[PDB]
Amino acid sequence: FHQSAKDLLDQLKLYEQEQFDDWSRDIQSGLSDSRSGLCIEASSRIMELDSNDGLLKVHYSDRLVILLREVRQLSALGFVIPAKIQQVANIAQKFC
Amino acid sequence: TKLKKHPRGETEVGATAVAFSSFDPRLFILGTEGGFP
Repeated sequence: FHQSAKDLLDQLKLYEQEQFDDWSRDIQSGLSDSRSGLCIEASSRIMELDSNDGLLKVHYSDRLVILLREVRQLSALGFVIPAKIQQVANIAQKFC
Repeated sequence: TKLKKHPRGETEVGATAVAFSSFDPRLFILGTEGGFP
C-alpha cells in the first residue's frame, strides 16, 4: 500500500508545483514584457472602429482585477509574491 | 467600516459569507477565504 500510495502522493505534489511554476513564470514574463512599458489610460479609440464603439484601449482594462485576484490567491495559499507583482499591484490600486 | 490581523502587509481579510447568532446582534462568524473561520 505505502509503495503505491506514496508514489501517487509524490506525483500529486509535483503536479501542483508544476502548475504553480508555470503560473508564476507567465505572470512575471507578461509584466516584464509588455506591461511595464508605460501602460496608460488612453482615451476611447473611436475612429479605429467605424461604429461609434469607442475602444477604450487600456492595458489595465482586464489586468487590474486579474492582478488583485492573483495576489489574493498566492497570499491566501501561503506563497511568496515576487516584488515585481507587488509593485504593479500597488500601481493597479491607484488605477482602480 | 475593518478587521485586519497584522495590517499593511500580507493581510487581506476577505470572506465569502457571514452568519449572525440570534442570541446577540454582536456575535457573528466570518467565512474567510484563508479557510480558518
